[PDB]
Amino acid sequence: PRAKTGIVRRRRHKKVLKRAKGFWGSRSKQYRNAFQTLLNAATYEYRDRRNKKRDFRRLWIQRINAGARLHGMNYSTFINGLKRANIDLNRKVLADIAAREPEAFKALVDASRNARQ
Amino acid sequence: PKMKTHKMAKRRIKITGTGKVMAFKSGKRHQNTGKSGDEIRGKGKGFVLAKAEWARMKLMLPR
Amino acid sequence: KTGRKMYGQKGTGNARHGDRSVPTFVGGGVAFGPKPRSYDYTLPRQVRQLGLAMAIASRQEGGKLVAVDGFDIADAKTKNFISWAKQNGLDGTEKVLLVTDDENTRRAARNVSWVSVLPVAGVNVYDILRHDRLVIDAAALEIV
Amino acid sequence: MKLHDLKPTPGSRKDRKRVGRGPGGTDKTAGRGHKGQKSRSGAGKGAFFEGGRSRLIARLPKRGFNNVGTTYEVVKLSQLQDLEDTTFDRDTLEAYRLVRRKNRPVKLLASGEISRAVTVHVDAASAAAIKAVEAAG
RNA sequence: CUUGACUGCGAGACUGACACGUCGAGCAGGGAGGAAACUCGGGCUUAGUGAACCGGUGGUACCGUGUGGAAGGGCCAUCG
RNA sequence: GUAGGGGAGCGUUCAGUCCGCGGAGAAGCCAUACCGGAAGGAGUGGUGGAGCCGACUGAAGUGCGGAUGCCGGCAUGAGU
RNA sequence: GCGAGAGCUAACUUCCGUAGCCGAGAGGGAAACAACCCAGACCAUCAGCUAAGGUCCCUAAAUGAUCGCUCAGUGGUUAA
RNA sequence: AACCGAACCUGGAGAUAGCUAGUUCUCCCCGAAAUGUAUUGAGGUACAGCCUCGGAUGUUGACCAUGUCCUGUAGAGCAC
RNA sequence: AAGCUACACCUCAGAAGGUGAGAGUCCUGUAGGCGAACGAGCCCUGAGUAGGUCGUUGUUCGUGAAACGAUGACUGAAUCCGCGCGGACCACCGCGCAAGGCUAAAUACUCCCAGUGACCGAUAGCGCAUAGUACCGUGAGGGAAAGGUGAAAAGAACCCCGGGAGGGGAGUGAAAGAGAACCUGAAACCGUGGACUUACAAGCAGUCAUGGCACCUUAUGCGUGUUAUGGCGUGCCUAUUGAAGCAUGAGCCGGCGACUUAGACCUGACGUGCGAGCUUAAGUUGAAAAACGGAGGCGGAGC
RNA sequence: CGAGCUGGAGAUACGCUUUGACUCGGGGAUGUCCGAAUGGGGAAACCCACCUCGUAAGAGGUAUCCGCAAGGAUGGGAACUCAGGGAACUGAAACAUCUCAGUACCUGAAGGAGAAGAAAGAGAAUUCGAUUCCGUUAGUAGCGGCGAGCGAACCCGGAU
Ligand SMILES: [Ca+2]
Ligand SMILES: [Ca+2]
Ligand SMILES: [Mg+2]
Ligand SMILES: [Mg+2]
Ligand SMILES: [Mg+2]
Ligand SMILES: [Mg+2]
Ligand SMILES: [Mg+2]
Ligand SMILES: [Mg+2]
Ligand SMILES: [Mg+2]
Ligand SMILES: [Mg+2]
Ligand SMILES: [Mg+2]
Ligand SMILES: [Mg+2]
Ligand SMILES: [Mg+2]
Ligand SMILES: [Mg+2]
Ligand SMILES: [Mg+2]
Ligand SMILES: [Mg+2]
Ligand SMILES: [Mg+2]
Ligand SMILES: [Mg+2]
Ligand SMILES: [Mg+2]
Ligand SMILES: [Mg+2]
Ligand SMILES: [Mg+2]
Ligand SMILES: [Mg+2]
Ligand SMILES: [Mg+2]
Ligand SMILES: [Mg+2]
Ligand SMILES: [Mg+2]
Ligand SMILES: [Mg+2]
Ligand SMILES: [Mg+2]
Ligand SMILES: [Mg+2]
Ligand SMILES: [Mg+2]
Ligand SMILES: [Mg+2]
Ligand SMILES: [Mg+2]
Ligand SMILES: [Mg+2]
Ligand SMILES: [Mg+2]
Ligand SMILES: [Mg+2]
Ligand SMILES: [Mg+2]
Ligand SMILES: [Mg+2]
Ligand SMILES: [Mg+2]
Ligand SMILES: [Mg+2]
Ligand SMILES: [Mg+2]
Ligand SMILES: [Mg+2]
Ligand SMILES: [Mg+2]
Ligand SMILES: [Mg+2]
Ligand SMILES: [Mg+2]
Ligand SMILES: [Mg+2]
Ligand SMILES: [Mg+2]
Ligand SMILES: [Mg+2]
Ligand SMILES: [Mg+2]
Ligand SMILES: [Mg+2]
Ligand SMILES: [Mg+2]
Ligand SMILES: [Mg+2]
Ligand SMILES: [Mg+2]
Ligand SMILES: [Mg+2]
Ligand SMILES: [Mg+2]
Ligand SMILES: [Mg+2]
Ligand SMILES: [Mg+2]
Ligand SMILES: [Mg+2]
Ligand SMILES: [Mg+2]
Ligand SMILES: [Mg+2]
Ligand SMILES: [Mg+2]
Ligand SMILES: [Mg+2]
Ligand SMILES: [Mg+2]
Ligand SMILES: [Mg+2]
Ligand SMILES: [Mg+2]
Ligand SMILES: [Mg+2]
Ligand SMILES: [Mg+2]
Ligand SMILES: [Mg+2]
Ligand SMILES: [Mg+2]
Ligand SMILES: [Mg+2]
Ligand SMILES: [Mg+2]
Ligand SMILES: [Mg+2]
Ligand SMILES: [Mg+2]
Ligand SMILES: [Mg+2]
Ligand SMILES: [Mg+2]
Ligand SMILES: [Mg+2]
Ligand SMILES: [Mg+2]
Ligand SMILES: [Mg+2]
Ligand SMILES: [Mg+2]
Ligand SMILES: [Mg+2]
Ligand SMILES: [Mg+2]
Ligand SMILES: [Mg+2]
Ligand SMILES: [Mg+2]
Ligand SMILES: [Mg+2]
Ligand SMILES: [Mg+2]
Ligand SMILES: [Mg+2]
Ligand SMILES: [Mg+2]
Ligand SMILES: [Mg+2]
Ligand SMILES: [Mg+2]
Ligand SMILES: [Mg+2]
Ligand SMILES: [Mg+2]
Ligand SMILES: [Mg+2]
Ligand SMILES: [Mg+2]
Ligand SMILES: [Mg+2]
Ligand SMILES: [Mg+2]
Ligand SMILES: [Mg+2]
Ligand SMILES: [Mg+2]
Ligand SMILES: [Mg+2]
Ligand SMILES: [Mg+2]
Ligand SMILES: [Mg+2]
Ligand SMILES: [Mg+2]
Ligand SMILES: [Mg+2]
Ligand SMILES: [Mg+2]
Ligand SMILES: [Mg+2]
Ligand SMILES: [Mg+2]
Ligand SMILES: [Mg+2]
Ligand SMILES: [Mg+2]
Repeated sequence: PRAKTGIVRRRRHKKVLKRAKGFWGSRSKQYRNAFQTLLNAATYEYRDRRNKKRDFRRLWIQRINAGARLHGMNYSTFINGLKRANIDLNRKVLADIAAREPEAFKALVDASRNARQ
Repeated sequence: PKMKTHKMAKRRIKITGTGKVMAFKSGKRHQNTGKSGDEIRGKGKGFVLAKAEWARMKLMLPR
Repeated sequence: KTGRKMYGQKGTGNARHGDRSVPTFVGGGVAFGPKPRSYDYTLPRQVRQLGLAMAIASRQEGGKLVAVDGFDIADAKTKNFISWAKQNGLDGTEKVLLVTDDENTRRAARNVSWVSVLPVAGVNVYDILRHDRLVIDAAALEIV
Repeated sequence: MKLHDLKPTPGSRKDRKRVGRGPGGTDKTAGRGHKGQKSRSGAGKGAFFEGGRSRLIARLPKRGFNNVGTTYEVVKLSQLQDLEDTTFDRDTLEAYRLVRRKNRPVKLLASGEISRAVTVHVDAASAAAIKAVEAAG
């Protein structure tokens, strides 16, 4: 019994090719560059996911001291003074509190400063 | 098929026993010898160790 | 069926190549193709006699009809074998294997789509196992 | 029984090694190692300096007796067994050779076996228990 | 003064991938020196060396092809 | 986690047995946002116009990105 | 890196010893950078703590507090 | 008879190739070596050494402490 | 209509092929039966020898203790109380009659024919779905690609633009979404139209994040397509101490393309049968099937 | 056999056929020229003759080697058989003996087969009983730079 490759290879190739949407040029049309681009793209997808965690970390922080200094203290002497205010621990995305309710972020500034005295 | 390597047979390598490979003791054949009388005698029958698997298939039918 | 040496070992600028008759060519020569061979091997005797015994045994859950003679077929005509079987629950919702001794009696129905004949000897751990029932008939082989 | 439902004993067939055929295992270089004389093959059980050549003490012939140790011989219950009955009753497979017996633990009751020759100390323990042994005159 | 510059052995260990190499108490046959205990199986020790194959010389009586021998071969010792 | 050893598996053709499907339309092809831990598998629609899926067992010419690999088609250089 | 020979107390030299790394090791730091510093990645999270290394703006985080020092851009290229 | 230190064709013939290149489905578990000897040996092999699988045994393994013996480097010294 | 359905029927015949799609009962056939004038076919018993020396050689026979047969050169016997051999050679003991011829069957092969296939099905299979052609060579010699309207030609009268080629209609046909560049018709490649986009931009071509604009058939969502902008980001393989490497390979896509087979062979793991015992080989007979066959092989005694 | 037929051929005209076509089975008879080629020559398929037949047109003969003579041979065959010749790459991890292997190849002869064949044998039982083939003996006995490696037979079981 002979068992030629037919239908198998086209199906595999077409699944690779379909992963290529708006890939530029022969990235979208030739199988070999499509598959090769996907190897490097693997690298990027995994690394980036882990990194995106750390990137939103950064955006968080960068808003929080901007509001903090608007109230006359930096990030450092703030997220300290909430933690030194101990039970105050809300921590996760204080960014949004600073970015939408300033009546609240002002009270948190007063709390941190009271804790540092 | 499968030959025995007849270089194994009347040469040292008795196959015999609990499956282990005896061989002889070698130096001072009939090449010249002054040398000691307690070595000229201690050349009777040795038995090798970590090569046996090679020796066996030289002669697995025990010729 | 092809030739020679093809051209320049070095210097043509084309790839290396040697003759037109190799598997890397789309010409000819399968590398590791089928060649004629035999697959038959002497299976040990104890196991095939145990096999047919187990096969007959497997039909004692629900199956295996009479080993004896039961031939009221008008010399040899299928419609009358169909009637004989139809009185035994062999209406042919189930394929059935028959074994016997009289050419006159198996000849009755070599045709019918359910049954197939085999003479005494020439039984088959596969045949009796692949039909849905066994009309053992021929009592001689059945008893010793 | 259902041929659909036949099933070989688990563990009685294992699959072949498909060497090549992926980076899911056994990639590129096959089972093989990389370079070296491992490639389209040859050369046997030979080290290609000096293969442990030890000297050769030699004598060509041999011819050995067929064995009947008498430890089975005593539980035998049947006694006075001439040995041409024995090859054609059990034991002593060899047609090309001659038969011999030998001491194995006990002897016990009487018997009389006509073997081609036997150990002298069988006569030390077959003659006791009132038994003859016929070397083939 | 004389040969222990011995025959049959080798419990145990050092050392080496092997194959080789090293040391050896003690047992037998027979010696040697000593009054004895005892020490002798080469040299204070560590270099002075070659596997295997094929053959020469001396013993032994194992093999020896129908049998009885012999040719030839094996074993022990040695030489190249 | 590289050579390497081990484990469990996906898909292709052929064969045996079963369950079936098909001109009110089969394989193949085409699109797709569903499913499975992966190999993959289904749903629906478009095309096609005569065969074919699923399950269990068996046997393999059984899985390609490379080989200045082969055959074929088509591009770049260029309206040069 | 440490301990040595060879070398010119040369070399991203060569040859041994020794530990660790790369080899097969992703992640953070060292501008970039196999080997150096921190640390060994089963999968997911728009949650929290630290290591090396950092906190003027590129660029996450003290234009931090207290004593001094250097007015050379020393910092940000050797010596007699 | 458009490539002559030995023509062309067909055959042995799938010459041989310790040398180059290539060797394709999937997830899971473990995970090396570039050392030592020998080699008409040095980019090749054989045996060790390091990996894995299965069986047996069953803490015999690992660091660390205490006890004990072995050593002639660092340093130092001038008694050879 | 052969499929579905409902009622029947044959079967020594339900093997198969054809027939507008899948037919036991429509055709050809099948089981079975018949079947030709000429037709093919089961006192003797071997001499230039036997034997020998020189060179050699064949069988396991490589000058080895090397017999025996074999001839190239030179020699050269004996008769039935005789002749050859039994692996230097001798005696004994055995086997056999050389130098004359013929001889069926069991064996091999496959140009040719039949049947069959866990054989191919258009880059496979023979080189050829036919061709030793075309084509290449002075020659010997080498050597291609090869396919498909439709059930049936009913193979497109007539009209329209065009010298034609080509097309558009009308017809036929189930279909012309089959029209003779005639089954399906992938991909690379070339175009036309549309959505979203792009003319201060530095770029292994992605990836992740967020805004914009479209869209709504596994689909109003943790959607789909496409964008702008930020962060991050050194092709793939091979070969390597070390590859984005200015080191190898590769224009692209399609298809072809590499760990196999064999043998009573060795050695292990797993599984089955029978177990102190297990098993057959060649073959014989039966084959829509397998039984028989102990010759022989492995354990069982070692040194 | 019992109505079609007129090759593939698909294109018409022309016919033929139930006093049997066409097709199938079996015989006859024609059979240009070359080709073993063979009357002589030759660059195959073309040139040139002679002798009897003899009315012509046409027919028949004319090579060599075997044999008195009949009658035979010459050439051609995919592979298979036997014979006369007889390699080398290769393996031996180099190479001389050795292997590859009496393999490939060339040549001769023959057939449906061929070869071989009726014991001055095998062989160690005073067993056997022409040859060939298969199984096993057995990789045993042996051969061998005693290296690489090569490798019987008898007994026994079968085909005949
Ligand atoms: Ca222009
Ligand atoms: Ca230009
Ligand atoms: Mg990234
Ligand atoms: Mg935080
Ligand atoms: Mg022995
Ligand atoms: Mg090029
Ligand atoms: Mg072919
Ligand atoms: Mg197999
Ligand atoms: Mg296998
Ligand atoms: Mg694996
Ligand atoms: Mg490689
Ligand atoms: Mg090769
Ligand atoms: Mg070999
Ligand atoms: Mg050497
Ligand atoms: Mg036995
Ligand atoms: Mg004294
Ligand atoms: Mg002593
Ligand atoms: Mg001698
Ligand atoms: Mg003798
Ligand atoms: Mg002698
Ligand atoms: Mg449909
Ligand atoms: Mg799909
Ligand atoms: Mg149709
Ligand atoms: Mg293949
Ligand atoms: Mg690859
Ligand atoms: Mg390619
Ligand atoms: Mg091309
Ligand atoms: Mg120096
Ligand atoms: Mg260096
Ligand atoms: Mg490496
Ligand atoms: Mg590491
Ligand atoms: Mg790193
Ligand atoms: Mg880094
Ligand atoms: Mg960085
Ligand atoms: Mg730097
Ligand atoms: Mg560096
Ligand atoms: Mg790295
Ligand atoms: Mg923190
Ligand atoms: Mg710190
Ligand atoms: Mg900042
Ligand atoms: Mg400051
Ligand atoms: Mg020229
Ligand atoms: Mg030319
Ligand atoms: Mg040349
Ligand atoms: Mg080649
Ligand atoms: Mg060859
Ligand atoms: Mg060579
Ligand atoms: Mg691990
Ligand atoms: Mg050494
Ligand atoms: Mg090396
Ligand atoms: Mg090893
Ligand atoms: Mg283990
Ligand atoms: Mg221990
Ligand atoms: Mg411990
Ligand atoms: Mg010092
Ligand atoms: Mg039909
Ligand atoms: Mg019907
Ligand atoms: Mg005569
Ligand atoms: Mg002669
Ligand atoms: Mg001679
Ligand atoms: Mg010789
Ligand atoms: Mg003689
Ligand atoms: Mg002779
Ligand atoms: Mg003799
Ligand atoms: Mg097929
Ligand atoms: Mg073809
Ligand atoms: Mg084609
Ligand atoms: Mg051809
Ligand atoms: Mg020409
Ligand atoms: Mg021509
Ligand atoms: Mg057609
Ligand atoms: Mg046209
Ligand atoms: Mg027209
Ligand atoms: Mg119509
Ligand atoms: Mg159209
Ligand atoms: Mg169409
Ligand atoms: Mg046209
Ligand atoms: Mg069709
Ligand atoms: Mg088409
Ligand atoms: Mg356009
Ligand atoms: Mg456009
Ligand atoms: Mg500008
Ligand atoms: Mg702009
Ligand atoms: Mg630009
Ligand atoms: Mg972007
Ligand atoms: Mg390099
Ligand atoms: Mg690099
Ligand atoms: Mg480049
Ligand atoms: Mg490159
Ligand atoms: Mg290179
Ligand atoms: Mg290039
Ligand atoms: Mg066997
Ligand atoms: Mg054989
Ligand atoms: Mg007719
Ligand atoms: Mg016609
Ligand atoms: Mg002529
Ligand atoms: Mg002629
Ligand atoms: Mg003539
Ligand atoms: Mg040569
Ligand atoms: Mg060689
Ligand atoms: Mg030679
Ligand atoms: Mg041949
Ligand atoms: Mg010939
Ligand atoms: Mg001939
Ligand atoms: Mg016989």
